Amino acid sequence: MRVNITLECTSCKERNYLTNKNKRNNPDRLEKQKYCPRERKVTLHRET
Amino acid sequence: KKSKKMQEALKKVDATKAYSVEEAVALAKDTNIAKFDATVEVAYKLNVDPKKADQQIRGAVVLPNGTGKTQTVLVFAKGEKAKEAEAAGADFVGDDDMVAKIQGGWFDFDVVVATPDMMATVGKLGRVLGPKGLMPNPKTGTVTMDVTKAVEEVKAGKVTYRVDKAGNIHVPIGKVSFDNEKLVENFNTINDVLLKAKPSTAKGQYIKNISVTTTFGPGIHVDQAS
Amino acid sequence: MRGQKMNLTFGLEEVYEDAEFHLGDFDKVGIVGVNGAGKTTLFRLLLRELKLDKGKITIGNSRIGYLPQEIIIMDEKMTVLEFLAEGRPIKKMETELNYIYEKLTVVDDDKQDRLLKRMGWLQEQLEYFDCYEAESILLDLVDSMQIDFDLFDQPISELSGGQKSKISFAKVLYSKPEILLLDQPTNHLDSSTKEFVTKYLKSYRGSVLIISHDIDFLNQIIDKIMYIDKVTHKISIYEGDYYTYKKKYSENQLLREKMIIQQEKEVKELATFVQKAKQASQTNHALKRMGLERAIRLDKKKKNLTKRDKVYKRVKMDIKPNREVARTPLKVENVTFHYPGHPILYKDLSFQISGKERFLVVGENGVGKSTLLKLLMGINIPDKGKIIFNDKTDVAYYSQELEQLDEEKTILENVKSDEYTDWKLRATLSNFLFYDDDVNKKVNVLSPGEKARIVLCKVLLQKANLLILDQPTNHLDPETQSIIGANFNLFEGTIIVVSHNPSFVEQIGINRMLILPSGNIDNYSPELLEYYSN
RNA sequence: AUUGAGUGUUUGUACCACAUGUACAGGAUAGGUAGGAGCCGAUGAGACCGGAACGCUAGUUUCGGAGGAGGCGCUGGUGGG
Ligand SMILES: Nc1ncnc2c1ncn2[C@@H]1O[C@H](COP(=O)(O)OP(=O)(O)OP(=O)(O)O)[C@@H](O)[C@H]1O
Ligand SMILES: Nc1ncnc2c1ncn2[C@@H]1O[C@H](COP(=O)(O)OP(=O)(O)OP(=O)(O)O)[C@@H](O)[C@H]1O
Ligand SMILES: [Mg+2]
Ligand SMILES: [Mg+2]
Ligand SMILES: [Zn+2]
Repeated sequence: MRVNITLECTSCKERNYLTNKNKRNNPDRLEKQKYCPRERKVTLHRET
Repeated sequence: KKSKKMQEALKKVDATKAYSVEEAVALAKDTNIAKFDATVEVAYKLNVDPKKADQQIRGAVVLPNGTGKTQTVLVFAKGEKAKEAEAAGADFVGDDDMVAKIQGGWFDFDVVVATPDMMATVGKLGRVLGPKGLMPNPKTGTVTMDVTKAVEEVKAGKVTYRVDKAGNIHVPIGKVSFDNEKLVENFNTINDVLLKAKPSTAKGQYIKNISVTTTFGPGIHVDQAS
Repeated sequence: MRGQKMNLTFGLEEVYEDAEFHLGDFDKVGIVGVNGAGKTTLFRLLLRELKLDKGKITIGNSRIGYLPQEIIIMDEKMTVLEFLAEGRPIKKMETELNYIYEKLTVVDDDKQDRLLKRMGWLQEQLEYFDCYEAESILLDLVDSMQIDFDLFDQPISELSGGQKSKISFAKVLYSKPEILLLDQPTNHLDSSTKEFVTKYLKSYRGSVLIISHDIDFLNQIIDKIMYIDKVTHKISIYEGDYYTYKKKYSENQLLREKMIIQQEKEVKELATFVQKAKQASQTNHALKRMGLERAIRLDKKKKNLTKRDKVYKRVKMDIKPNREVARTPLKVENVTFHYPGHPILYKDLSFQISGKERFLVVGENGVGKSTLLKLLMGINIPDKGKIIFNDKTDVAYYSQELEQLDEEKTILENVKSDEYTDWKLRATLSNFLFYDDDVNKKVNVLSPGEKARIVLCKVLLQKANLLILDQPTNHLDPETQSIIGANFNLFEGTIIVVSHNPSFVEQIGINRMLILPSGNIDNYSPELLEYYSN
């Protein structure tokens, strides 16, 4: 079951990214280091 | 159910009538037929139930005319501050180590205070002062840097109050021998401090009942809007 | 207690989907559901430990007394008194309050305002939880369940499963709560102890939610029954007892089944006519016309046709021994054992099993039942005597506390054996209701009931001829218990079993019962009740 | 809504009477808080006898009989109280 997800910034809570994952292959929330345009810095981003 | 004196006193009280403060206090001067200078009590039935932490109510008020009975002040002081308590008129002032003498001695005294950091030492005796109600609580004003003010206020007749877990608060406002004018002034002061002490999370009508009573006489309902 | 639009999905397997429930105050709600249904998860939502992915879960401001399904032993050396005392926040606040006094001396005129407020609240909070409890707890043990004071100074980890359950239940009561959330409060209790719990819960004036797989226990207490559905991922709340819930539920599923039947007939009818028109000659214009018109109705029917929920599959157990039992599977002769520093549990214990025999080790809580079984396996070395297993006897052990699983590893990793290939392991786990990627889940996230199935699967995969089972039906849903008992009855091997569940022992059909602590090898009969009375 | 009287039964609510409060220790059945050194009694006290209720089985409470004057508390130790 491949699904669309949003990656929220764990610092400022801005929903910065649209991406997708297969829930069967990635049960847990996808976490990535992505640039936050608000904070203008790379921050941990987590699926919300 | 009651003796003739209480029955006779009952005939002078209407059960269903809410009296004004002026009438109730004057009537209390006739329902205090007990064979001594009885105290006058005021009981408010606040709607707050102290089971909730934010609903708890506790403190003290310096009654303007006092209760007419001396209070024995015990002061825990450090350095020259102890002599300040004696100058202020503390009944007896104890060092850090005098807690041992208080343990098993010097009982039958009214209040304790810390100035203010002495509580690090008073904590050892707290289990003795705690259940007896003598533990210095900052909320009641027994702990303060202004020990000079704390001592003299207590001699002026500061009376503590605390809502019981049932939802009642009782306070002695003065002796039955007091003039009604002085007695009324004390009663009004109690009313103001409680309203000021209303918890921010209270809902609905605050004072669900006010009753005046003597040490032996019946309770007399009074109007909080009067 | 109220929940709206509840949603919760751990990875790919979901628990609640648009679920709702409203519980009125002063309702003794009995929570029922198969293992994994999500009964424990509901409490975690109430305790705010978990957060719903979507929806709102509403809880009253009153203090909640929570009895966990698993005992929480923070450190192995914790004493029973320390464990119980942790129920009340008296100790925690004093440690904070003691530090506050230290800060007051260090800080003169900077933080006094903040410190004074914190000190005042702690004193007021401490008095609200009256510090006289030190004496009340000591006597709460006596009046509650006859908990001896010798246990009071003993490490909690060393207590028996039944004893631990008493302590945990007492701890909840010690906290003086306003709402009771009991998660299997009688998991290991014996018959006598269950009586006290039932009476207290009957008398308890406040709201009490009970998660239990004991139908008889619930029926005596429950006035409202909440069923957590495993297939619909929803919550339904009934008024009445367990039987009433079963009656109402069975009827509803019957009435739903009949609805789906009639909707299928109408779809088949249209389908049958559409096909008849489809295969008619192209020259029959009117029939071809009618065929297309009915094709439109057929499409609209197939799009409003309710799907029948897939009935939750029940466990299938086929336990068979590889080898054959002997006339003397196990020889115990003059075996004495005592835990260092405690009275001897039994002296010169000597028994002999016969083979393909149902051997019940009877007793009460904290009497040595689990110690005896641990003795046979080799966990405990006998202080005196000998224990001899015939070379023909293979032994499978089901421990009481589920101590045979690696919480860190997955389900498949736990069951990995040198004698079984991958597809063989998956097939059996599917028979135990672990389907597809449900076997890659860590054992640490499973419920106690689901873990019990993994332990049972390990026992089954051994294909041993002697089964040492210590309370097997514990943590299992009522349906799985009956399956367990029925299949064991047909087991062609020797069974040494311990069980406080009267129903389970009846299904197995015990032959000889061994009473404790008074060693009495006896033929099984309703005289078991006589021993229980005496 | 027009549409008004009742009775009875079952229920929700609020007063009003009554009664209930036994953890362990402890004079022994201290429910919470405050006041309290005084309180009650030929407006017939204690003790005694009998009926009744509760009951954790220890005792507690109440009614009546006879009798006629005395009792309880503070002080005292126990206890978180
Ligand atoms: N490791 C241990 N160390 C010290 N004492 C122990 C230990 N294990 C058990 N005991 C004591 O042995 C006694 C009985 O042992 P056991 O664990 O077999 O009880 P049980 O028969 O399983 O009772 P139940 O299962 O119903 O709770 C208990 O009182 C327990 O306190
Ligand atoms: N962190 C998690 N990750 C993956 N799955 C989880 C997680 N937590 C719970 N689950 C699953 O949630 C499901 C239901 O939750 P829960 O443990 O509350 O069931 P239960 O009804 O209480 O079990 P039982 O009645 O047997 O005690 C479990 O099957 C469990 O496998
Ligand atoms: Mg559970
Ligand atoms: Mg056991
Ligand atoms: Zn950010």
